[PDB]
Amino acid sequence: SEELEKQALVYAVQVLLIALRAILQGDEKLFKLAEWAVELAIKALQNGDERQVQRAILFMQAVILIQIVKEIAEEARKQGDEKLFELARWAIELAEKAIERGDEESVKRAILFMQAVILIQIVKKIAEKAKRQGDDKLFKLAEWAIELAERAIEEGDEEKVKRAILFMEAVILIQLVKEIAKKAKEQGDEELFQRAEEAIKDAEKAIEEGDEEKVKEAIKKMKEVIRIQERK
Amino acid sequence: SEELEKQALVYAVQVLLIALRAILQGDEKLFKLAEWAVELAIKALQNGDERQVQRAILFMQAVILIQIVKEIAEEARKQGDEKLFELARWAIELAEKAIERGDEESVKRAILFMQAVILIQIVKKIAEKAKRQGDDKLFKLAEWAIELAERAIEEGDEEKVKRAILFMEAVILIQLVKEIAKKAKEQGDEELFQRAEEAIKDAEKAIEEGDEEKVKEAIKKMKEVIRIQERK
Amino acid sequence: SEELEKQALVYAVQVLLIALRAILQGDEKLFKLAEWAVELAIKALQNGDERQVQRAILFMQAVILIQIVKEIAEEARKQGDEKLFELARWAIELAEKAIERGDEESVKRAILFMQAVILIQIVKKIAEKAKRQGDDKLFKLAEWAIELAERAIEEGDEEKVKRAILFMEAVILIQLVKEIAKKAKEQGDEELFQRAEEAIKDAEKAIEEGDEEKVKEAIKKMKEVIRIQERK
Repeated sequence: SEELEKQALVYAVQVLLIALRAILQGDEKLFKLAEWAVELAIKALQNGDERQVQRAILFMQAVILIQIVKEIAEEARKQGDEKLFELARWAIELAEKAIERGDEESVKRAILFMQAVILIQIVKKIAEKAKRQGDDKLFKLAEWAIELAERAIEEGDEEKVKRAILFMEAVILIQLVKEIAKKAKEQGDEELFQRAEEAIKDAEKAIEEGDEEKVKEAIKKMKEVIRIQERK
Repeated sequence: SEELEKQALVYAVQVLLIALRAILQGDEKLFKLAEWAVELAIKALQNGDERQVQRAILFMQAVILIQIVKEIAEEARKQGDEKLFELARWAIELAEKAIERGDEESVKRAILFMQAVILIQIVKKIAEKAKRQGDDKLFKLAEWAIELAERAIEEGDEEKVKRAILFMEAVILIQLVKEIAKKAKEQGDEELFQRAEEAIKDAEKAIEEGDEEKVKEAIKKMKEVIRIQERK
Repeated sequence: SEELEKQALVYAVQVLLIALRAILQGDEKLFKLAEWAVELAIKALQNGDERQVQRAILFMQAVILIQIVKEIAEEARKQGDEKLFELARWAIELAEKAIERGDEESVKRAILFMQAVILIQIVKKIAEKAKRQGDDKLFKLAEWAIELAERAIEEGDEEKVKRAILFMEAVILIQLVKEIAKKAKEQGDEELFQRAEEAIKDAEKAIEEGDEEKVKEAIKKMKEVIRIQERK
């Protein structure tokens, strides 16, 4: 499909902006990695080859993710999160190594680690906003999810980081569905408030059992409540 | 459509060259604006939305226009046109702010100002082309179009400035309709020398008439003289 | 959905990487050449013209080839090869001139010369490979191809150079078909062992330099041995 090559071109220009940032921040590793990924994308494009674009898109994704987690690591070092700094710094070095190595599935591994680190940055902000609002039950959930995802990165288990991304994702969506339930009380619309309340509890209780399976069901039923707010 | 996304990619690569020129011509404000517009374009493409890609194309147009008017402002600064320098500088700063603000309606305003300034640079050159050539009288008309577009910014009238672009555009059209008009000795440009003269005379009086109903018609009928030359 | 404009878009990003390198090595000549080619490509694409893209694709190829032959000249300065350095330096200068003007007839000329210079870098390595492992043929052949390709470039001859590349390529393909015959002893196969040996001599015996007709045939019969292994 003429769609895989369009992202190969779009991600190439996207990584090119990162290469300009590497030109103006003094970094040579980031510039060379960015050039490497964009060059691989071009070499994939020039033959009308489909598997080479999947590989080069994975490399461009890893370069963009390195750029994101590098600034997130700087943000964590600035804001006094020395542990999140080391976890991001670790995932950054592992991604850089995997790209220098050329191991396609190890980049997939490192890309997953960077996704969890970014999700930890998000759940931390949601947890701190939840404590700002005085909630100690979503706070317990969000804190239990970050403290379970970081422990998983401390071990480097690829299938335990995937499990922790599941919980973190549901905790992020509980925020949305809880705001929607709060606003579904203002119009008088109870067909949106019941649906949101059912998705909140069935996701919170899913994390209460901590079952890898019941969070997936909660995610789809949470999706069928966010879907309704996305209609209007 | 697909043609809109290829235009977004072409303008993206086009603005990136401008960002490359910013490193070697000394401007860093231009680099940030270029990075901003290209980032919005890339992420606009990555979601396939029709208004936001049109929006990012409008912003990339504004960044390119800033680059053009910046070279025009320096050229006016060099050639002792401090008045054209300040109007270009004003349209440049308003464009930068309109993008910095994110107000699309302010970007359209500033983009309109930048094109009008660019048209002022051109209509001045047709007057200078008259200095290169002999004298066809007129000349005050081109000056009347240049100095009325300049006055147009002093009021910022919404039902104006486009009118001044209209006059400047027709004065720019004097260039084409007369270049072909020169070729008419014994062969007499296919004998349709009258049609160029009919477009010349009925436009000369039209710009003096200050009309906005039929001067557009005169502009299109000058193009129907260019149309036949566009075949050969 | 046509495809040549996608080739122009890929080459644009490819030349942009070279333009990033020109920004950081102090070289502005390459930046101007890169800017010229990419701008010509961008403005050709934005109106859907096909002939202008064929031109711009030819020019972007010349800018990339300039980047390749410039680093080859840099490599030649280190290893003390004044002959390859000056031939590369000449092939670069004519391309730079041809791009600066926009002359299509000189770009084709300069691209061909850059093709021969790069092929001389390759045949040099194949000649040294034959000398290392005690070869009584290839050793003389590869050296004779180098000494005749340099002969054509030393003159700036557009016509006589269009002949030495044939031998250089055939000497390069003898390497491949000899590797295939050597591996056709290792695999246990019989359809790649007889015919690869059949293709080797048909190129080796084609030592007839005044042949100028069957060197293409030897290339095609080597293509009829190498290409089939490219399936699996």
